[PDB]
Amino acid sequence: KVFGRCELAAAMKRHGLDNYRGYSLGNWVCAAKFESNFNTQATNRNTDGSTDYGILQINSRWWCNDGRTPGSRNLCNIPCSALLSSDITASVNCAKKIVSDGNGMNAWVAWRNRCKGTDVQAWIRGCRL
Ligand SMILES: CC(=O)N[C@@H]1[C@@H](O)[C@H](O)[C@@H](CO)O[C@@H]1O
Ligand SMILES: [Cl-]
Ligand SMILES: [Cl-]
Ligand SMILES: [Cl-]
Ligand SMILES: [Cl-]
Ligand SMILES: [Cl-]
Ligand code: NA
Repeated sequence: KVFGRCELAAAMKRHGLDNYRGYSLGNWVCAAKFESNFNTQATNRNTDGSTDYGILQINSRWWCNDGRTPGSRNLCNIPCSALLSSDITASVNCAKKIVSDGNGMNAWVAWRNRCKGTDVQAWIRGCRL
């Protein structure tokens, strides 16, 4: 599923991301826009053989099991396929564990390089929330 901006903001808010560990909703929407272009079906293979899955491009090296990342962890205790659902619950519940891990949203390279220190509120401007 390809989310609209305001549609994803409302879904993230419903699932408890707005100000989760101090990160305003705009941060999460901005991160999804630059990680996946709001596409729940987004996959990208890393140089190390790990793969990033879903709207927040969560990595099989640490967070989910795809059966093809030797020596990796499954810290969210989910198959990576669950992160590709039209329903964002699995991606949101895993995002909560990641952002609590000590490095906050710096775990999302696109957030660090394209969202961090920007006017992230623009991503939820005009939305019914
Ligand atoms: C929290 C999370 O899994 N972030 C991943 C990161 O590990 C990976 O390196 C990158 C791919 O380049 O996409 C995402 O930002
Ligand atoms: Cl947009
Ligand atoms: Cl915001
Ligand atoms: Cl594996
Ligand atoms: Cl949803
Ligand atoms: Cl933080
Ligand atoms: Na894994």
